[PDB]
Order: sequence, then C-alpha cells, then structure tokens
Amino acid sequence: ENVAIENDGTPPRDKESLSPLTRFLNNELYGEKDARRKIGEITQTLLDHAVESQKVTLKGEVGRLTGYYHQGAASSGKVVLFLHGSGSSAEEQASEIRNHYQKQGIDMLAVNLRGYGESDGGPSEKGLYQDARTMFNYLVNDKGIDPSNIIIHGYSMGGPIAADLARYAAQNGQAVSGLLLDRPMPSMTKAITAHEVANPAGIVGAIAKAVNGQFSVEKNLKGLPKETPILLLTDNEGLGEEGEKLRAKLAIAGYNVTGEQTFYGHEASNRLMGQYADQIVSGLFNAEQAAVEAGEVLKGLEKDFKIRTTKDFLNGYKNDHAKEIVDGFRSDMSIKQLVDLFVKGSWSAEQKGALAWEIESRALKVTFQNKSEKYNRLFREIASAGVVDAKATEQLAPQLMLSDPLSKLVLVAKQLENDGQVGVARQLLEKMYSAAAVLSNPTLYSDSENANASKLLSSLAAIHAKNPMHDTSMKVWQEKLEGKQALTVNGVVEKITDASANGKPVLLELDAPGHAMAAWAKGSGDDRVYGFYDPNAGIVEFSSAEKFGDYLTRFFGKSDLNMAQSYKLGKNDAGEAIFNRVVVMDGNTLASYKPTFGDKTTMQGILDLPVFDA
Repeated sequence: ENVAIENDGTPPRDKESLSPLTRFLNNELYGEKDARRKIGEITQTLLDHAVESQKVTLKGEVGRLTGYYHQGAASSGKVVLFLHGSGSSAEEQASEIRNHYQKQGIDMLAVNLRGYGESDGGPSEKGLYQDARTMFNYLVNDKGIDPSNIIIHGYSMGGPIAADLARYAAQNGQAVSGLLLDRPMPSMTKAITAHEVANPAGIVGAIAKAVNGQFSVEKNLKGLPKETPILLLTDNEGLGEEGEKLRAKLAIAGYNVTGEQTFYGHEASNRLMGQYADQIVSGLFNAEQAAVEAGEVLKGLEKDFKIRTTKDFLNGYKNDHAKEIVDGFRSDMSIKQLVDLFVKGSWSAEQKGALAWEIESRALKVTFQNKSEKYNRLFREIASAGVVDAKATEQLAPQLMLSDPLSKLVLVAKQLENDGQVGVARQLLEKMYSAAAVLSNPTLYSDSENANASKLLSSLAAIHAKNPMHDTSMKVWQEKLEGKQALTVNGVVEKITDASANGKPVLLELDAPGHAMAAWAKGSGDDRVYGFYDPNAGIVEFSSAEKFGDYLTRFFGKSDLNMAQSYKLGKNDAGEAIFNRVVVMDGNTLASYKPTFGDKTTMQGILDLPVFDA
C-alpha cells in the first residue's frame, strides 16, 4: 500500500480548468494559473547550483509533482517537509526559508502541489492533501528517513494541509516529530474575509460562503494525538488576529501548542525565519520540555518569592501607571527582574499596587501549563471503558499558580448555557488565555486590546478580593449543605445526576478547606451533561452520568487517584470524605452580582467582556 514513489520524466506540464465562474474562483482561492507556475530567474540561477539529491519529481495522484530537495551543511540528520502556500510556486516561497534550515545542517523537501510550479494537475482540497502525503511517502520509503524525526512546515494553506498530513501520519503509525503552523490560514473562509476587509456581502462573501469548512486547521487537527508538539507562529496582520483566536481554541482543547505571535508581515519569510529558526528546530523533541520546565519552576520559585482591600493599593493596580511613578523599572523586563525591582527599594501603598499589576499581568500566562498527566490519564480512562462518551470534553482552564473567581463564574456560565446560549464557559477560558498573551506582551497588540485585557484581569481581581458569599446586599445562594447536613462524594453525584429535574441547572460549589472547586449539570434530555471544575486539574464534562461518577469518585477516593486525602478534608461518621461545605447556588442572582461598587458590569457582563476588538 505504501511503496517507493520516485520517478523521473521530462514532458511539459498539464492542467485543469472548468466553467468561467469556478475558474475565477479557483484563481481567487489558489492564485492565477501563471502566478502558480512562475519561478523567478534569480531563484532558478541559484537552484541551478544543484552541483553539490538536489532535484525531485514524484508520482502524484493526478500527475507529476516536481520540486527540489535541499542538502545539509558543513560540519544532526533530520529533514523539513515543506508544504507551500497559495499564490506562488514552491520554489519562490521556499527560496527565502530554504537557507535558514540549510545552515543549521537540516535538509528540506520543497515540492510543489498539483497546479503549482512544474507539477501536473489543478488545485483541489482533497487532492492537495493527497499530494502532501506523496511528499511524505517520498521521505520515509524512497529516502528512508528514520521513523520520524521530520517536521512538517506548515504554511499559509500549507498549515491546514500540514495539519491534515500530521493526522494521517499519526493515524497510519508513522507519527511525525513536530508540526509547524507558519503564519497559517485558520480556514479558507476566514483567510478570504481577513485579507479582504471586514465582512462584505457581494462576491467576496459569496466565495467565503461557498468554501465553508475547507482548509480548516482545527478541523484537520481533530484526530491528531494531543501530545504532538505544534508550533504556531502568527503574522502581525489580520490573519494572525484570526490565528491567535485559533491558538486559544487549540490551547484550551489541549493540543501541545507552543510559540507566540510575531511582529512580521505575512510574506516576510526571511525576517521571521531569521528570528525563529532556533526556536523551530529546538521545537521537535522533548528536552526541550525539560529545558523550559527548569525555567518554568524558575518563576514558581519567584512566585514563592512574592493591602488587597486598601484604597491606595487599588489606585495603583492598573496598566501603564507604574511606568510614570515607579523608577528603576522598564516595561521589557522579565518577572525575575520585576520581582527583584520590588525588593530593591521597597515602596509606598500606591507604588506597591502599580508593580502588583505589572507583575501579576505577566504572571497570568504562566498559570495555564503545566498540568499533571494523572488528571489527563484519569479522563482518558473514563472515556475508554464502557460505551465511549460523545461529549466527553477536557479543557485546560487556567490553574492560577497564585479558582476562587473562576469557580464562581463557571457556574454563572452554565446557567446562561442552560438558557439557550452555548459555548460561553469554553469562550471565557479562551478569552482569559487570549488576554494573558496580550498583557504578557503589551507592545504587539493595540491600545484598545491592552485596555480590554486589563478589564478582564481587573474583574478577576475584584472577585478575588470581594467574594459573593462574603456579601450582604443580596444572597447568591439557595442553601448551604454543611455540618451534619454536609454531602458525601456520592452525595454530590446524586444531586448532580438526579433527573427529577430534567430541564433545570444544578449549580454546586464544592468547598475543600484549601482549594475551592465546582460541579454542575445543564441541558435537556440527550444534551444534558454533568461537569466538574478543579483549579489545578482543568475542567471535565460528560453526558453519561455513570462516567461522571466514575471520574469524580476516582478523583477523590482511594480507588485510583486519592485526591481527597491530599486536598486535606475531614472524614464523616462512617469514615468517608465530605466537603467542608457544598453550596447549591442560584445562577440568576449570582449572574447579577457586581464585584466592584461603582462599576455596573455584572458577573454575566464579565463573561461577555471583549479581548480582541473586531
């Protein structure tokens, strides 16, 4: 089924083309026929120095797939499959990037897809994925690269394609080493309307509506093992803006997504590869992860290094206020250098608040990784056994190396989600991740976006200081099951699972003496799902009430994980665990609460705060 593929041949090159609409759609999608094939003479002159492997032609599914293979350098034996984007030839797109791998001693396979360069055929989505695999099958069979220490690379469109290939390789047991989404197209539809302006309704939107669900990175990645390292590097233009939106979706879903947003334009290959080549080639193996774990626990030491109510501190807790009145501090410094700026000359009540925001805003991004594998293992064990669950989700929700606030909110969301709205729990997390990236690199993103993130950050802080349970103006709870009316572990499963209500939400808050957790039920009939948020173990939902019981008991009890003992909560009369307190909460009351006196944004308004303006 997967034999050798090399084949030389020397005719001129074939084509497709159809009905005059679909022609000047295909032109819009993939580039004009001539533009696809033009190789510029300066490149050809350089490539005509295949005088020191260097030229390639493979048997594609609809014809020949021409291109070039590029050797390593003067001196640890690995290759970059390069999948090119639309608009130009593979030789032109690669010419800029082809050198930065070369000099490190990395090979690269730059092969054209159907309809590009000198390759036979006409561009087609199902076909372009097929041609990508041909290039892959040239690397392992024809040139026998070791199982897989190869990276995909990964481009505008090359991205969606790269994603698809990476899934096929894994599914077929030839699992590739790394994926690189280099300034990628999130989806064809969104790639069109981004480079064009806003959201027109004429032809540009008719094309977009036509090409819906084509070249979708998230859609092509579903199937890929989540451990597979993905490096996602975005441009500074509107395709990055949609790329960073994607990044968050991919992070929360749980893919191994690294990288940042660049400040380079979508066509600026040489400048981007100029900076990121090191980070890219250090991005395909696993220590690596040890080397950033070390620098990770670094800032964990510096958090242990580390008034909240007093009016002076709150006057200084905001963006760009430290840069005026606190000397010694630059805006480009690390947390290591900012926390050291705290302990040099130690400051007034207002100046301490100014550094607090500046430190805790950088800190937000560091809350999301890591997560201990046991919690992922336990989630996978529950989905595996029995009738596998359709809506079994898992979200990397921020773990606040610092809950108190999130746990209040996750419940607000599920009320809203029960009332017909949907995804807002998931969206909150993404927006928190997005806001982190914005605050943790302030220069890149706009004045407005820096401002919006510091409002979501502010709202989280305001819930931290002023709790709804510690409040008298309204009552956000229905009842408090504590004392000898306190619920057992299975007692929480019963209130959540009991279907004597089948159209209403069950919004619990599970209070251990250290950490404060939550759990819920929403939905109608088939859609009815039961869920649980732990601060330092992410979120899980299941639509099978039995699978919820399996997880939740294995989470706390001795059967598997035994996280009850470790979460330091006392035993009941028979000798089992019972939470300190268990709040059955009112969603509508809680959703109307405002954390700041003077500000009119409610808990539901906090959920719907923007981060990226649009």
